[PDB]
Amino acid sequence: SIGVPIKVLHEAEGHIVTCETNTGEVYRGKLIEAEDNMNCQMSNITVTYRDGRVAQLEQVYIRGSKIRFLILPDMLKNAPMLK
Amino acid sequence: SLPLNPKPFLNGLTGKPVMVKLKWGMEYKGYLVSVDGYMNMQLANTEEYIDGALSGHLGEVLIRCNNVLYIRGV
Amino acid sequence: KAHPPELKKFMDKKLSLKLNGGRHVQGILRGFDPFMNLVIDECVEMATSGQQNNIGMVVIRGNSIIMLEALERV
Amino acid sequence: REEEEFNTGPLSVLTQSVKNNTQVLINCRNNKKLLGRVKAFDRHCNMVLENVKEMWTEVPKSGKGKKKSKPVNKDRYISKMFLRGDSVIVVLRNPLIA
Amino acid sequence: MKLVRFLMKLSHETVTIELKNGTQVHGTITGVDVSMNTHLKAVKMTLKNREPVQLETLSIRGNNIRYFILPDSLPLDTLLVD
Amino acid sequence: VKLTAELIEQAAQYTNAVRDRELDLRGYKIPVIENLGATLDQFDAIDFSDNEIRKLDGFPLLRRLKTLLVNNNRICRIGEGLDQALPCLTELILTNNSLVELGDLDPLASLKSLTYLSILRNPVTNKKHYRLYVIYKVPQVRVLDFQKVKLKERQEAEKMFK
Amino acid sequence: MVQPINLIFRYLQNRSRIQVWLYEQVNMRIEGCIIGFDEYMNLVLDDAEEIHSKTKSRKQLGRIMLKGDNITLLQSVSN
Amino acid sequence: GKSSKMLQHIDYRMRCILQDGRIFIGTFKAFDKHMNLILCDCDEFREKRVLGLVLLRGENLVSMTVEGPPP
RNA sequence: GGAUUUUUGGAGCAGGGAGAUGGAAUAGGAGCUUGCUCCGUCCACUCCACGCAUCGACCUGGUAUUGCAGUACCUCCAGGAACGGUGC
Repeated sequence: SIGVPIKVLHEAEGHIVTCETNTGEVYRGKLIEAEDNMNCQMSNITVTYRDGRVAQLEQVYIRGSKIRFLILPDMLKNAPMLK
Repeated sequence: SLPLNPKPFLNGLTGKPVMVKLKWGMEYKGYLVSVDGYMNMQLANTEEYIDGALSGHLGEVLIRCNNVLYIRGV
Repeated sequence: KAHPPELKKFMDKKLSLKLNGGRHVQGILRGFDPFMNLVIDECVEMATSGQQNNIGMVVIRGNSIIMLEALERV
Repeated sequence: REEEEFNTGPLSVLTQSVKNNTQVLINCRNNKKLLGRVKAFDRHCNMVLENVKEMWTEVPKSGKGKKKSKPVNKDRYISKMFLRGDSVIVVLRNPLIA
Repeated sequence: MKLVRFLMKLSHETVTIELKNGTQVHGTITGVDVSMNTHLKAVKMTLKNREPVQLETLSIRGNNIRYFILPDSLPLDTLLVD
Repeated sequence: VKLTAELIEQAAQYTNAVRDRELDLRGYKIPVIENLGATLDQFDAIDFSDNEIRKLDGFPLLRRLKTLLVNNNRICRIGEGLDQALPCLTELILTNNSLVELGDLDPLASLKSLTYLSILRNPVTNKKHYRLYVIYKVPQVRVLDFQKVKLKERQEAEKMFK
Repeated sequence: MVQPINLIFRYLQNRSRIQVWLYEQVNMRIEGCIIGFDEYMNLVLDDAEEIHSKTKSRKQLGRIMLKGDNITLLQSVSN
Repeated sequence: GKSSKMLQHIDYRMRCILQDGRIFIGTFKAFDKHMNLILCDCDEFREKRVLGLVLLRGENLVSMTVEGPPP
């Protein structure tokens, strides 16, 4: 019922990652909450969009509907992600 | 008045001349013949209207729920 | 399945929501929904020129919700 | 349940195309109208048709360039094709086979 | 009834698939899943106002395919029987 | 130990520090760079350091080749068909080579996409007005021997030998 | 916690005029009195009017059955 | 039946084309029912953009093909 | 197993106006070649409304920091604006 990219996104909670939306908005910061439906809630987040309007916010919440991609660090790509 | 659900309103609108406008701007005006539970429409003797001007008659026209924006009973 | 979004920490907090077509609103959330529908009481929407217009209690659906940023420290 | 809803609802307008072997037109989201006989259908409006004729209109799209030339219409024919129900926008049934 | 069982039985046939962005990919259909995941081998893809490129393998999703084109010698009457 | 297809298929390939696909071909002592068609232009960088290549030529058409490491070699001549085989070549490290004359830098002017060039630890760099001749012959290069080209150096290169 | 379905039921019971904005369409919106609703957010507006913000015009249609897939935002108006 | 179309291209470098015209070339490690691709050390071409481990959603995927041999 | 976060799609289409401005080597029609006249396709410059405002990347000059870390991005001032997207 839980996917392996969903488990990799849930296991990467608490690290400095980024989420690029379909409109180009990149919410970067520490992934505080990551649900099974790609709901990313971050604290002390930073908005760096394709528009380029870079700002800093206390809390941000991006849903999985308009989420295009997610850039995660390579600390979890070795184990236990080796299948 | 009384709160009416949209499904008996769509069931009772069969046989009456209505007009269904889509999201692309075009509308089809005709008598509603068939309306299922998936919000699909099938009309007879339909006429096409674009930008407030009539285009032509087509007859039986089937419009799905993914493209139809609104419907008004005339 | 059908898990609700984690909106318990953002309850009764002034947040700014972004809607499709480049819409921006700001208001206090008054509830949650499993379909990502948010009720914003005393909401103020930003116009194109920059003026804020108070629309009151509004309901935003999850199909057009882009990003919600909390303006208060939770 | 499903067969009665398919033979009594809007899908019966599709079912009159495959039973009586009539010609219907399908206008898609790419501004193209394909007239043909519906051979196979489904619940998701997956239309597999044979002997279809698709007509549309195209622009030169900066072909030669300097500020006076018009677009033009075009048409083509296919022996057998299959189109999904997502791109099907309008479906019109008209007595054109007679 | 179900078009997925008819599309899955069309393996080892040279067909074409036109997407919503105008890209047409012509190749031999080798794999079809329940989600219409078309896996083809030795395909040729032509995008909108671009040059055709030949690839040894290609994997197109079902939601990105707009229309399909089958040859005239395809037994559609025999393949429709479940 | 010439460069063949079996040596390229058994060589290690990974991601470099600039997030580019680089194949480590060091420690092979290849006398001539050839048989590079087995990679099928799937590498963004070529690590050919510590080799015995005499001429930087014989390479096939590779549009994805953007970086070429030819450090610690005996390269004394450059091929004239470098632009027809690598149109997207932007990084060329030719430090500690056998280039003695500036005339070997004349086939290097065909690379219009080349911006970073390294000609340090070479007898050609010890000649008079070598940097001005390299700036005049290759105006597309922006960084020469880990130094940014300024407007005064370009004016001095365009003034002399005009 | 205030549910959106309970707010829609209270707006249908109060019979107040509400304006509905369309999805990916900021030039034209609808306005009317919602009489009933369903699980798919299908609104039944009586004496509805389409307001175009660009042309500053209002065209009445009457009984309109608006689907929930197109309505993005709904606000309550005093008119 | 066999469902070996996605398992044969596992741990290999593939280039997926997006809907907006972008191309992501990365090592496909795992997938799911929603076609969620995890491309470790991926490059973005349209210019080169250093991305790394990029987890792209299946809704923005159009086509995918083999790029080269596995590292 | 087509009704809001993935697979039966909300996608399609067009780039403001003017000027006795300039070009279609081999590719427009008509006045039935060539020369001329008219009309529904671009790029370069000029004028009105450098289309507008925003932030990011970037180039010149001056200027500050000499600091042991695992990173959306990193000093400040002024000029220019080749690039990206946002709303009108």
